[PDB]
Amino acid sequence: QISVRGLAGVENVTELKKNFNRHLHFTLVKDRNVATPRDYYFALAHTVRDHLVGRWIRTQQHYYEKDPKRIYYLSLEFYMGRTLQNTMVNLALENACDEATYQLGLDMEELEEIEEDAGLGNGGLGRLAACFLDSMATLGLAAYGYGIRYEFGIFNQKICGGWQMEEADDWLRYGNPWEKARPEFTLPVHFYGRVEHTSQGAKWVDTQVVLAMPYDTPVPGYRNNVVNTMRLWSAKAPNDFNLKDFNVGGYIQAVLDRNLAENISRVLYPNDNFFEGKELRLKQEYFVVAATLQDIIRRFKSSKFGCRDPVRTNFDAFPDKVAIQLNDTHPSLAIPELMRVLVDLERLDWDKAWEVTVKTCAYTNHTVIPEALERWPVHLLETLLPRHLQIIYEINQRFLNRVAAAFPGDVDRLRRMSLVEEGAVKRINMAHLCIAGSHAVNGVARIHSEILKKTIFKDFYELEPHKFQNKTNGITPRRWLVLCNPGLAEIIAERIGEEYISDLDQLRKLLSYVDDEAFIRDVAKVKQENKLKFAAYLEREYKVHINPNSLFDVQVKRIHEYKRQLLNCLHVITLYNRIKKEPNKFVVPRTVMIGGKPAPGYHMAKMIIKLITAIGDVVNHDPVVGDRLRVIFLENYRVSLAEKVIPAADLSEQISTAGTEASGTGNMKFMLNGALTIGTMDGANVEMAEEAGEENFFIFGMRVEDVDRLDQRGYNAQEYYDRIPELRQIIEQLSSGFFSPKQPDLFKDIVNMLMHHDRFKVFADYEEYVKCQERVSALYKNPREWTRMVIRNIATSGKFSSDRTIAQYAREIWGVEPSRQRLPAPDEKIP
Amino acid sequence: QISVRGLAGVENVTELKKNFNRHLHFTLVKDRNVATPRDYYFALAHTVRDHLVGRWIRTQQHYYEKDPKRIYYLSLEFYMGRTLQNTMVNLALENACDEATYQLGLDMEELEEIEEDAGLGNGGLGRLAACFLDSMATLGLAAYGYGIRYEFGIFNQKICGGWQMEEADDWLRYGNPWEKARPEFTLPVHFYGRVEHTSQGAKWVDTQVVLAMPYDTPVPGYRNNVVNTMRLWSAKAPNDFNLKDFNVGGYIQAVLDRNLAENISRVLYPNDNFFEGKELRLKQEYFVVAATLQDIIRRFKSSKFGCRDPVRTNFDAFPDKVAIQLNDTHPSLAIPELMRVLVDLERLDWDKAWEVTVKTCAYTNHTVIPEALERWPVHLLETLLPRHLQIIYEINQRFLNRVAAAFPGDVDRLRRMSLVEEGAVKRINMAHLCIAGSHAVNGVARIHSEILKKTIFKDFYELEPHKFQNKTNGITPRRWLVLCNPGLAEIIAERIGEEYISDLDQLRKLLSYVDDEAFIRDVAKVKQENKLKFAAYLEREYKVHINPNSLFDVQVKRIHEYKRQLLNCLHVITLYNRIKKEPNKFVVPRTVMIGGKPAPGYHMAKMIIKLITAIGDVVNHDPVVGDRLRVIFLENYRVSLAEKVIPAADLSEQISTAGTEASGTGNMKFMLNGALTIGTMDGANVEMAEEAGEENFFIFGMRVEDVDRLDQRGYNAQEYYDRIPELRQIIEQLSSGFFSPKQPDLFKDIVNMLMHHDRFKVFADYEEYVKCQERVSALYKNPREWTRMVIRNIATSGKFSSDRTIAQYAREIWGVEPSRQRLPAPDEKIP
Ligand SMILES: *Cc1c(COP(=O)(O)O)cnc(C)c1O
Ligand SMILES: *Cc1c(COP(=O)(O)O)cnc(C)c1O
Ligand SMILES: OC[C@@H]1[C@@H](O)[C@H](O)[C@@H](O)c2nnnn21
Ligand SMILES: OC[C@@H]1[C@@H](O)[C@H](O)[C@@H](O)c2nnnn21
Repeated sequence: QISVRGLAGVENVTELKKNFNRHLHFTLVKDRNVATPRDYYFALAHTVRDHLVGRWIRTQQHYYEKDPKRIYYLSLEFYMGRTLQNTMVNLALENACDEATYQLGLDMEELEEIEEDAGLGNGGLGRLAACFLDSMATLGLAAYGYGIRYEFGIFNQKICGGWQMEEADDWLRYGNPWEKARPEFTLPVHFYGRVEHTSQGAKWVDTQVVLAMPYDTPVPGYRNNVVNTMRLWSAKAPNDFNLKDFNVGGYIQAVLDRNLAENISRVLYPNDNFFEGKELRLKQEYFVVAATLQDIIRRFKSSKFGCRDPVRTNFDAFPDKVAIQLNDTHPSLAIPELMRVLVDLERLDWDKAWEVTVKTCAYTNHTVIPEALERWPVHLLETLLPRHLQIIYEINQRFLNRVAAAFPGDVDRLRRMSLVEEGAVKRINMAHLCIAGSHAVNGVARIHSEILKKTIFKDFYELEPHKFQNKTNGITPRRWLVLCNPGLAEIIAERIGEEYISDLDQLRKLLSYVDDEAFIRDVAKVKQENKLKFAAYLEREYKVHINPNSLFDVQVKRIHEYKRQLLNCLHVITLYNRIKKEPNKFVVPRTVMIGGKPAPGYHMAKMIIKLITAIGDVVNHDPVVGDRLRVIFLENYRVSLAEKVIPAADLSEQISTAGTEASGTGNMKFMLNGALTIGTMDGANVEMAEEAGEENFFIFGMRVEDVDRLDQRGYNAQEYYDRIPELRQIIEQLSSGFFSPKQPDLFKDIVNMLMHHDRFKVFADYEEYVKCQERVSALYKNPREWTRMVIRNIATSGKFSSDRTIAQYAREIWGVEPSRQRLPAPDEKIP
Repeated sequence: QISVRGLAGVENVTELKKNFNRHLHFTLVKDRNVATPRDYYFALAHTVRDHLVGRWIRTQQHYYEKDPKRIYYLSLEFYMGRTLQNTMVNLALENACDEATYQLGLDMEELEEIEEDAGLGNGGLGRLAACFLDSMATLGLAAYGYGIRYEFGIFNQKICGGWQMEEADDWLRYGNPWEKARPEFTLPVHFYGRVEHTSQGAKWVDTQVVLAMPYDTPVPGYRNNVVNTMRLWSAKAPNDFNLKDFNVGGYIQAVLDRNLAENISRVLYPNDNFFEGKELRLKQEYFVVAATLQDIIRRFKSSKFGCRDPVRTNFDAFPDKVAIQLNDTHPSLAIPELMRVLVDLERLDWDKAWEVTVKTCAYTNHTVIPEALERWPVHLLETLLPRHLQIIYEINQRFLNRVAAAFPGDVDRLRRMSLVEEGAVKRINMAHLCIAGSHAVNGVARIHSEILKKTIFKDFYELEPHKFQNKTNGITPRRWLVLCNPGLAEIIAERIGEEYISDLDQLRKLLSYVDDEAFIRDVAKVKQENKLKFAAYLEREYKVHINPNSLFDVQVKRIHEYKRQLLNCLHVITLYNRIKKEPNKFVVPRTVMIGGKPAPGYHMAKMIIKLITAIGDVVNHDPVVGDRLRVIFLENYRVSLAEKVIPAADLSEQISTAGTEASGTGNMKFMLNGALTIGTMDGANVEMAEEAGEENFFIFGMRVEDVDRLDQRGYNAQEYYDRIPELRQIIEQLSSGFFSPKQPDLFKDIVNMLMHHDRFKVFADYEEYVKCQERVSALYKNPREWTRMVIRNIATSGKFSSDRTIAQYAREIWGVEPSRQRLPAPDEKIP
């Protein structure tokens, strides 16, 4: 066998080679003698896409005949990655396409590397939305993902001289085989304008019009013939006023200025956990909300209502036919917008319209760090969206009256709960708009949802306890096991079968093989094969050598002070310093690989990439160190690079200050792929250690209590400097130019910060972190017992499947039951 | 029979219905129950496009194995119109697709109306280039059309309140089924920068880079299996410097500013016979030249040279493998650019490089009116293209030295011939660069090429007589007979066969039926059927009724003072005035239809559209006139509207002041479609009257001699005003608000101009024009004898085929022999 990537059947390997040669000639208009690997990749992309249009068309007509409650997942980010392999996995096409291209004389693997990632996300948030869409289609949900088809996704990172250089991601330069533009369904979105209060309504008048044109991408569930839809809006100028708001300027200039309306979907904002209050961002937020709500209401007005049902467009059943989920506060304008359409256009009374709005909306909060929070200045909302500010003031008015009635006399509560923040500039607090206008609010890991109830939304929890929930994040076992680690999925499937791919709790059955000797050597063999293949990819695409027999220590995630790549840096420098001190003493060899992108304006995260490259500069060229220690910055980290490094890791760094990483999902990916975790009791590390047992994890540090104790006291970093010689030695190395010789003051900003303004108190966890790291090296030395802990982690990772998450969203927030029932075939059909 | 639009064969009607249902499902991802006519149009467009990719691939590999001399036709305009029907005509698919969609229950005609015109031209020039491409593919020439893929072609004209309103032509909103993007073949184009003169060369340094990405459209010859290529460049920003010319500005802003480089192909300049010296226009001109020349040289470096031939890249054979034709001076920078690449990059000596450049280039001049002429200010060329200005100064230097040697002492000649014009601003005269750097210069009709030799390029003709040629324009019989007038092509084909479609001189054989009674009634019957169908289309898409039993008097062309829609206006007002004077006197009924677009800044042409609508306002609502006279402005005139009005015309207006319309091609279209011509002895009207006999035409007016006599004297329009009461009456009607009641001064600008600054002396031809118009009404009254003159014109129109024009370009300028040999089948094949 190759692996169990499906059957390579006789009629179907021949079917696929026929269609591959059809598309190269008819679609690509190339012949075999001028086709490059890229043309061969497109011939394949088109042949696999033909296998899901049958199922797409019949999944959509099915939701039309039966009319289930529809789930609208609204996100400004969807981080899909590449879609050829994933689509072959979900349709069971992967071995038939492997044989078929083999017979055509091509390497499928070589062609899969040609696909550009769809990079429409920054990281965690965007990828949670792509893992969610996979699980909704796998669980038979009538679900729709909605977002912006950005033409430039997250920048490609280049390192020049150790510094990040950002360059535009032109992911569409060659085309996207997977979208279907739907210009028939373009919709108008209004901006600026003013409100006339006339007789039987307010009206929004003298608005600028932008057209939202849809592009649909298919989302296939795993082996069940459901193919749901991701619809992504693109901005288009009208050809009228963007031209005929006549009377000199210039004709050519009017046409060139069209790219003013079309700039709304041009580029993703490259910030992860940081709010920039730019007008273009708010235009992006209103545009995906306005266009999506029109499409939603349009579908509901057909339903079985636009036939009969009671007969009246009674929006009373709108919540029993519509669930819209808000992915963070970025689509929060869906609350005042659903109100506007219903009061202003459909003419419902306010209070009916408000009951229908809270009953269909639900809000997911993703972080508690204050600079991530949206607080949009009122003059901005006032200019651009004047009806919506009025609706926000009226919602506020009425909500604070409920607070006043329940907490009579508590005047500080009222100022603390207001959706309107007074101050220098007044602002609207979008998270407050979202708790007031949603029937459910949830965090993303059990400790983060407890921190919401206890600290940041405590007033809101005391008011309406029944709204706050938890739904711990997950990861999809299809890309994150079966696709990136087929060998591990194989050796698992040999022992327990293939039903675990859509039932990840079945992995508990591996616990019976924790003492099976053939299993332990197999598990250790695929990890070694992954390490060898990544070690190779590295000299191929990017390198000057590494050693596959070392511990692969990796921390790959966005560069932030709260995720503390700096604490990892302090640990690498220690290791170096100890082996400069005792050169001929044995130490377990490590390749520590750190990678991630910094948002362009985040000066400290840019300085941290520069420190990591400066350490590898020194460490990787010291001869006394030899191959005992290598430090590597993993360039342009993205979804496809994660599918290559996470199978190859031995140790996962999940080192954020307790209370700052709300969940994390990279931690989950590493746990089902055979890495052991070194982490703090933060986010979902706590539920993972509870699932594997704390003995099967390396936890260290401060807990949330201890962080708050320290903050009661006052964190003084000099106390640590003064008491720990190894820590002291490192800072004066940074401070004197040991690591930056030509530019000795270069790192003074990291030193000054760590010493005087460290928000994430890197020094407080340093002692217990280098002690915990001594413990993992000790165990790496006992291969057999490292692999049995690995086994304890894999067999215990099934809780962290996004199928478990989506089934709890479905039941406890959406009111819909998941299915795992194969939809009636693909079978051809024309009606 | 339906007509002879090919066979509707059994295996092939079934082949086409299979493929139509394949594309609607697999390409369009629609099913029969949600498909609109537009989806049905795309299913068809894709099924007919599959039939020419076989022939395209094998026509191109054929020119590769046999390696003929290649003809590069460089134009900034290609006015293609719609391409579904035209492609069905050239592949003999039209009746099989008619039966196939009929069986599917659809009307092909209804779907053909859904296609948007490719409007990448202003009129005459752009359409001559589309008629040329058809004839080169029909004559087996290895020819390539090269231009800019503008994303906005010529604006769509809207009339509000009688005024033209321009709106952006978003022809690509729904997609173009016919192009194939070729992003693999993107090429760099450089701008700005500076020149370093270093040791063994000048170098062009610190340039801004724009990428030219190609899009190929197929050009099928008529029924010969040749499918040539039209390649159209699109501008794309690099993702490097258009981003990493680093150091603050803003990351988002850098990505948004990409549409600064991409504005180069955004919109066609909407000016016909008028030069605007805007920097964006010159960027458009360099960009199609730079990118095209790279592709040209790239193809030549493979040829049989990049194998062996002598062995050295001896550019000596470049003229024997390459012909590049300059369509007007818009690609004139192809001369200094071919020099730059050869001296600066390929390191040929100047004089070898100059001999190779003049021997491969040829220039077509299209007009003598002075404001149409390109004279680019030197500070513009100096900034943007500094190497090329140096090369232009060196070419000038050397050319004037040849003039000095031949005309010793003639110092005025030298200042008159210079490519550099001194004055207020120095300018480069692009037409002079083109005669100096081309081995052939030609005009477009016999009198226009005589006017070039006698007036505008007289000095150049005395210097190098052997360069000046004539190549009278033509029209393609495939769109302009067979496609727009199938009934006329039928009744012709009944009598003489179908070989005339690629041999239009065979139409002379209709002269034997000028007295055949069945033929005369047939010819009269298709004209009546065309008139009925256009009269219908009109109430459908646009109307409030016309009478098909009147003479259809039409003048449809761009609005210009030289084409004199104003003289036609004077004639309509006369007719009205005479029948207000004698109400109960019979006059032959006329529907006079005038249509065309005005360039946006051309205030007088905009005022002329407004006069025409103001006349129809009055005339079409006078009850005394009844249906004896209707005046209609034919909105948004373009290629597809021409295919509908020109079959339906009885009389063609070709009324420009002698010496101003260099050729005209609308005049030709009307002559093979059964309209009689009222015209002056201008452009190609002279060769048409010479071909049908002046008895078979209505010529009037001043000849060129008489225009110059009048200009020797001094044209005084008041002399006409004073002597012709009917003319006098009209001007005081204009002047008093008879035609503009609420705004009595509205037309004072037309009056003031006609009276004091008429360049095209509208009043001098007025008497002989209304007398000639009395003669055509007299003959319309004798139906039998109108149709025998019509017959004398049709049978005599074969000279005016673009197949005759291209065969004289081929033989007398390009050095290649036309073929009419069917290329070896389409037959499948994979190598
Ligand atoms: C999963 C993923 C993330 C999230 O990882 P965390 O460690 O939770 O921050 C970010 N980026 C990429 C490319 C990922 O695949
Ligand atoms: C052929 C054509 C022209 C040229 O007509 P002239 O009468 O020579 O000016 C212009 N516009 C359209 C749409 C045409 O088809
Ligand atoms: O919920 C998905 C991820 C969480 O796992 C991260 O911990 C948190 O920082 C975040 N912010 N936005 N999206 N996310
Ligand atoms: O050659 C094609 C046509 C001629 O027929 C016109 O008479 C002339 O005004 C023109 N200018 N540019 N292109 N053209």
